[PDB]
Amino acid sequence: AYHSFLVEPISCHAWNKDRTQIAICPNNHEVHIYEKSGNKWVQVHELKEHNGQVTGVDWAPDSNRIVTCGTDRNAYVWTLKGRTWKPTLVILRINRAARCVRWAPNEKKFAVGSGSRVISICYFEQENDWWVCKHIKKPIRSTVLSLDWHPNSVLLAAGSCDFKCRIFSAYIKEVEERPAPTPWGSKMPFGELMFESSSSCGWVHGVCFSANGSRVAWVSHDSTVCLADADKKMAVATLASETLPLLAVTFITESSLVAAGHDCFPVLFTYDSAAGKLSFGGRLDVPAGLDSLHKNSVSQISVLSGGKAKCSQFCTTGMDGGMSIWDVRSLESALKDLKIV
Amino acid sequence: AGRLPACVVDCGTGYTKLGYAGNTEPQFIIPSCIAIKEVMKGVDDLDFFIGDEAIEKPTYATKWPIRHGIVEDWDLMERFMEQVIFKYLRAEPEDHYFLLTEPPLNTPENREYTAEIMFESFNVPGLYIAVQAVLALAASWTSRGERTLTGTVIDSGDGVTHVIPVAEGYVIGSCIKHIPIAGRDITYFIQQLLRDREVGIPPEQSLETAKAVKERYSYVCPDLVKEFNKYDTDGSKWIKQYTGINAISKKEFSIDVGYERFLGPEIFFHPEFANPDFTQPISEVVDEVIQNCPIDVRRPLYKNIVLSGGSTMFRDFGRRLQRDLKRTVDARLKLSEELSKPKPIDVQVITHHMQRYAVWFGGSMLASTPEFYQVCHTKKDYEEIGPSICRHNPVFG
Amino acid sequence: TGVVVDSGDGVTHICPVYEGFSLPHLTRRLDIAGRDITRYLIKLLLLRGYAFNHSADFETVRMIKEKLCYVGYNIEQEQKLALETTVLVESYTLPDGRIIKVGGERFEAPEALFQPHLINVEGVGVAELLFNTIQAADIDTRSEFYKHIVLSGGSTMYPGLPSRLERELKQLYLERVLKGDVEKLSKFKIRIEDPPR
Amino acid sequence: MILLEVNNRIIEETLALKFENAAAGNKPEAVEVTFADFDGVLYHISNPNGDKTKVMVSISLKFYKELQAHGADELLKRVYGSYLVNPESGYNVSLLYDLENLPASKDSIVHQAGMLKRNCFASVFEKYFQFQEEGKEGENRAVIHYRDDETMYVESKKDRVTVVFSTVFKDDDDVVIGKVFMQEFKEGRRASHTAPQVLFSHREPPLEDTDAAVGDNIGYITFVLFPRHTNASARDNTINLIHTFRDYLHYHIKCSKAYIHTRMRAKTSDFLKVLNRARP
Amino acid sequence: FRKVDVDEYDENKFVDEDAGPDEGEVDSCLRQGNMTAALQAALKNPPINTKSQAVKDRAGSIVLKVLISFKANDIEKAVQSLDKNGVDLLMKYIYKGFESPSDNSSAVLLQWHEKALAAGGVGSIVRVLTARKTV
Amino acid sequence: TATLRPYLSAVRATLQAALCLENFSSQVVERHNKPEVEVRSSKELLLQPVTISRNEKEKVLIEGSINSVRVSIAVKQADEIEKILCHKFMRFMMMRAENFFILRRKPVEGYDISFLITNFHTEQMYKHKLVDFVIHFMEEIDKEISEMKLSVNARARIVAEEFLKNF
Amino acid sequence: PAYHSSLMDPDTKLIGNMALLPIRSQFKGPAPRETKDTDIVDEAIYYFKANVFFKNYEIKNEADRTLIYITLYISECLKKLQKCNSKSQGEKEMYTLGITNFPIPGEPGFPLNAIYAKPANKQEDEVMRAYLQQLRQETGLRLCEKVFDPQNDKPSKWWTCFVKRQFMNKSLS
Ligand SMILES: Nc1ncnc2c1ncn2[C@@H]1O[C@H](COP(=O)(O)OP(=O)(O)OP(=O)(O)O)[C@@H](O)[C@H]1O
Ligand SMILES: Nc1ncnc2c1ncn2[C@@H]1O[C@H](COP(=O)(O)OP(=O)(O)OP(=O)(O)O)[C@@H](O)[C@H]1O
Ligand SMILES: [Mg+2]
Repeated sequence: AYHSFLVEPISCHAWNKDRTQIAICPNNHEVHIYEKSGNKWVQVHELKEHNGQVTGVDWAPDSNRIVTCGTDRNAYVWTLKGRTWKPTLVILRINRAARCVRWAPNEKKFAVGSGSRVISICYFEQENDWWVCKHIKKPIRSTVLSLDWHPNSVLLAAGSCDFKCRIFSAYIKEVEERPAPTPWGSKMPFGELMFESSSSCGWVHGVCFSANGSRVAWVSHDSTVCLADADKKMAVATLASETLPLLAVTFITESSLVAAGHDCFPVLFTYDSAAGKLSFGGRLDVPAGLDSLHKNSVSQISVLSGGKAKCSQFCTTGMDGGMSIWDVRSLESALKDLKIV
Repeated sequence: AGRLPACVVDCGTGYTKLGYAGNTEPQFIIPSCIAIKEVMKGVDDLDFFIGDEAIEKPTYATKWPIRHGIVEDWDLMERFMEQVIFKYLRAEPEDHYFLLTEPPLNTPENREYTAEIMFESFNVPGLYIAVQAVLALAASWTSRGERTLTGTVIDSGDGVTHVIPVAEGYVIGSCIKHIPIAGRDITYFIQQLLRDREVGIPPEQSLETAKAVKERYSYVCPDLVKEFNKYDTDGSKWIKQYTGINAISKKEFSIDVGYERFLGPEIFFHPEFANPDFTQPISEVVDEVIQNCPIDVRRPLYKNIVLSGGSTMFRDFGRRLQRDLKRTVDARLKLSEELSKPKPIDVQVITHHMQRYAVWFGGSMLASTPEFYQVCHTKKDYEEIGPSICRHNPVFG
Repeated sequence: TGVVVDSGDGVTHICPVYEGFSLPHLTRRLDIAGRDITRYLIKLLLLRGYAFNHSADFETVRMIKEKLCYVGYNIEQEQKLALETTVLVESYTLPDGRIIKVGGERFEAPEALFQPHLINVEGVGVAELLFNTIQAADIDTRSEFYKHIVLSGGSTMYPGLPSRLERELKQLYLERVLKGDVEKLSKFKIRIEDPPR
Repeated sequence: MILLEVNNRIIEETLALKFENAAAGNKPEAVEVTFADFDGVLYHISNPNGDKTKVMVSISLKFYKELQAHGADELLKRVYGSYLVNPESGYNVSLLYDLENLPASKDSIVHQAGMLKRNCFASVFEKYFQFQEEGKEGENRAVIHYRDDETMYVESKKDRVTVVFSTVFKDDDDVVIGKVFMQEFKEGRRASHTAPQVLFSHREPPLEDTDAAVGDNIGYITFVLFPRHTNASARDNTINLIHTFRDYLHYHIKCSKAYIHTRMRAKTSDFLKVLNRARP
Repeated sequence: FRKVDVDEYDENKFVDEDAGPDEGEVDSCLRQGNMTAALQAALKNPPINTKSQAVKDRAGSIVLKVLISFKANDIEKAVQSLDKNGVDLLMKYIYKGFESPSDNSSAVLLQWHEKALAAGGVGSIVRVLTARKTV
Repeated sequence: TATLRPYLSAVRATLQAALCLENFSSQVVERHNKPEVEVRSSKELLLQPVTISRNEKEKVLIEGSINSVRVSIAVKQADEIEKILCHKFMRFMMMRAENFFILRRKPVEGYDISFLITNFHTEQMYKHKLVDFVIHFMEEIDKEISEMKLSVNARARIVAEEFLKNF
Repeated sequence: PAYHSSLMDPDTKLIGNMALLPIRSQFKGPAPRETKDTDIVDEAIYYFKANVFFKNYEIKNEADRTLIYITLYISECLKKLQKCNSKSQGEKEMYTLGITNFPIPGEPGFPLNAIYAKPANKQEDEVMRAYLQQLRQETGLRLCEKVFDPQNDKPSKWWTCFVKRQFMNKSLS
């Protein structure tokens, strides 16, 4: 199912808790929130505050708060007051463009990656009534492209232009407390480096933690997909694609990943826990001048419903200005030779 | 300035004026047209004619590359230049600097296309693309004692009339204004008046007759009714005769020339007579433009309104404009002392003899001076710095 | 207690403040601000083929400047981009519908702040002036000033201005303080403010 | 227009207008005109001492003395007779027309005034065509520096006159385009065996010990004229062609670069339609 | 003072984490018709980590030598006998070949490129572009 | 030919891989955004330069980066006339680079013409269609350089006969 | 610009919002007696050839409306006068034309209804109607003299030429 919001790219998107509204950045300094009416899409909101292209959007489910970061170095936290969203400026203390942002599952803090080669961890202080942040710097040598939280709201996975996928501890003790031991490690002080991939090629365009967070996956520019699980000594599985680089990825079960990127179509990857091997059972978009629904590169993918443990629907927004909803079961009916898990 | 004088070319909508610098008049004034045949093999590109030799040509199609002063067809403009140089001027392009003119508001890209043609094709040692308004002001130094490149230029040729404010050699682009009435409209208006009264005028010679009437008998009168009355009274001293030959039968056809004598140019001051979409009297448009310009330069402008172009040659044209513009100004300064003592405004419309070819003349004069070879972009600079250098042409004089 | 680089429309000022008040002494002033750049843009845009009158189009060029001008980081680099590629070209629509194109002049105009002679002004450039303003100040307070330089004013919003100053101050330091010890440059802590508001 | 014209239009038209008005008994207008021609030629048409009933046409050739050593004076006298008068200061040949004493048919004198330049050159060609027609062999070759850095060499033999041009291509690419044309002249006689034979030589001068200039931008064309070309019947036409050859060659090289452009304009335009087609 | 590139000393710059086949074996198979074995032999132990531009080319020549000895119709077979990681290393070698045109070599490498491309896919090329440690 | 199609296919595939770009704000300059392949101030953001060569003359140099690709072509010039005809044609287009938006005002040293495709181009133009253009361009310039050469020759012949037949 | 009437006095009566101006005539009508040697019909005819070319006209006095009316009427006369042979025939032609009942302000057919007020009551109507017919009579009469050259049977081509032109692009037909 495809819908074109515009012909210019959709830099990034985020859906509210019920998946009733979606917030996208139409290659602007703005964020447009759309809502469905019958089988049509009606623009219900415009968030105009950033002074540069919005690069990341995230929607805290329960507190119903929207966080955005832009090339103007800023980050805004939007709260709904009646029928209008009001922005609250958050100082990331960075001197380059902000590239991505994500709310921690507990919604008490968010992380922003930037061109300053650092990750800004933000949380609110109900004393001085404002947002402050702490930086995760070492050993990030380049721009942070993507982020993804671990179900415990402490561990954080980051992909960067220095070709590395990393997991750090974003442990703030003034909003949460002592993370329970994880297979990634027992000591999690703030900023602690828990894991770092070994590859020395390809920018890590996207990273993702599985439902239980014991495995993390990332897609690099050298057309490879990777997975590392803490239950096997952080052993990493690697799969070289035969096509163009992937730009976004997510788990749809504990052993299944769905990615997309420059080919313009989503693909399926499964992980063999036993052999510790990754496989390609891909191409979920089976049939301008292309045969895929998206006409340009897919740059973001998100689980719509069913979580990352048993995903039933996922979304893909891309550089064609399109948004595509995919039904995991419909894809399994259409492709009888398809796996999953 | 060396042995050979520079070549000077003013390509207009209707007529191209060409010749050598230093001369007071163009050596050739020819219709801006090129007649051609219609995959080109051999040398079919060379099979063409321009000027008068191209207006009728039985087996050739007449094309007009310049619309409203702008070059619409570079392929054709380039060929036109092939004959301007080797057939008429008989100049070895590699030996003469060239001064070409350009319409007001010509884009920087067009100057480059023009320079590409002159350096890549003809190999000219130097080039200068002049802004017509400037040359016109220079031509006026001829008179009507203190030279200056600040003034209002009213260029009326064959395409559209322009009111161009110039401050110290630089056109004030944001204030230029047009008027949908020019030479071709006056001719066309006279043609109608003639179709409505004189029989015998050869259909396929309707415009030709009108044009001759426009150039040999027209003039601008001071007041309509009084002019109309004079004719209806002393008809013998105002109605004129004209006789022509029928292109066929070769039989002599004669007509009477009347009201059109003054009604034709009259449309400059009362556009509505022949145009349904335009009504501003030229005098007002002049007012309006000078009013939009920097307060402190407004007086300098009003004091130096210069004329240029074939369609400004009508007798008393400058007289009528000055008077009318003075009324509007004077009346406007009246509501002030009334509403409230503004110093009076000195409006002066300059007419001189070189007017018809004001632009070419000013060009011929400036290209005769030593400073001209200093402001031209040389071929060497053209190759080493690039076509970009031709985007700007130092004002001088 | 830091130094403020405030450049508005009329003039540019470099004001060192210590633990509470400005020290009239040491404070400096550069006769090159917002307006000077605007007028300089006009000159650059005429050399490109656009008929801009200084008095009638000032407000127009100022908006062109504000929307399109920026501070180059490494001029030699910015220059190559303008002459070898067209990535710098931007189209701007004028009050009369005509559309002009602006490229190298987008960074050339503001380069005047750093190279005054470009607009025929005798001086050293807001950057070098910021260096000399602190290298004269107390030797104890210096390190603190160098790390509390805040940009203020309308004409200090040029994209990349902060990064330019920082590269300039660093360049001066390496020559006028470290004599050329590349290995000591790393100890030169320079933090230029530039806040949203 | 493939062949360049021999006559000068400014001279003919300037005179035509003046004769027309004189014939109608009108008050003569003052005329003052400076203009040029190929090969660094300079002209002047004026009223001597401001006498509007008199129109003088003067031509200046930096290499006139050279043509003068080969009969120019004698030839010009034969052609213009009493129209010929003492050369105006700054020029080599002056023609004078009395608006108050013109022939019934003005077309002939006007035509001739038009060919002033051609008539100045004609001389060195008639001389050597005669040398051959008689048999006078061994006569010194004529050397005409028709341009600051170009030269023509005429030489007569038992049965053929040879004109050689030392021409220059300022543009390095014009030399290349130049070779293409010279290559075709070299093979011209394949389409007409009687026609003159043309030879070419780049950078190096034909063997025919002089201050012969050598360079990457200098070529040597050679026309070999036969009796059927130099005899009294074809003599004049042969001259009308040969003395314009050099300018004829550079004219076509330049008209070629102009045609290339129409092509480049067309392809470029195409490409641009394709790219815009690539837009969503 | 602007002639100095201070950025070259910026402590945020980037630094990458800083051999060869066996002739006797490769020549062995070559002068034996065992082409497919010659290929694998040459594709072994690429100087991916040695600094010496010399040892790198030493290896590229040996590989190129094998690709030349090959007969047009014997490519697909020896291309399909390599594991995806091999086709990758091959593709890197084919491109290094393109940098030293000589005779019809540049034309035969084009045939290989076609074979390696069908086997390894466009991603084998992507991996040539993204490699920081290369042949 | 026999070697043309192989060459262009190899060039097309390499362009497919290189034209995978995304918007990238500057790491070095505050609020700037420049084509990394041109400025080259961040080593990690530049890919490996590669060459596809048909022979000793014709070749293509593809320089990718995270947000831009520079493509240089060494056009075939059989002889002097083709060499100058090419040079004039390449200059003719470079002078108009603004209308091409994806053309470079100057060639990379060693090549006859160069393109500079940025993420902005691949955003407003189907990248597969851009991959198509570069190949369409390569094919059509060789053709044009062929017609011009024939046009120049065809006209030289008429101009020579025209003149010689009049004696 | 166009020419306006200068016959408007502070003591001039009105019919509708037209000026009930004096006219030198042997025709009957509500028209005041004339003192001066020039009436509203003289102006209309004097200014006609000039005014006819204008497309826009500003109303300054109720006098201009009477001027306008006569001007538009001349155009009707000329249409008729054009096709007849002899000053005499034309005089009869003009009695008939002036006797035809043209559309008055307020009725459809009358152009410029947005500029002319309609008679307020039935009396005005009768007067206005009588006045306008008066003018048509005394206008087509004089006009008849101007149009025919002392060489009768010759509608001067210096008048026939304005037949296709319409003052203010309006017509009483
Ligand atoms: N004596 C004259 N009186 C009135 N009009 C004249 C006279 N002589 C020539 N014209 C008219 O002048 C017009 C041509 O003038 P001109 O050559 O200045 O225009 P142009 O330069 O070709 O056009 P443009 O300036 O719009 O590019 C023609 O309509 C011609 O009939
Ligand atoms: N976005 C921008 N980029 C560059 N310059 C800008 C921008 N916006 C405004 N300016 C310029 O800043 C100047 C106005 O700034 P501001 O209002 O702070 O100065 P001011 O306080 O009024 O004058 P002063 O500082 O000299 O007392 C003008 O030159 C204006 O063009
Ligand atoms: Mg003109």
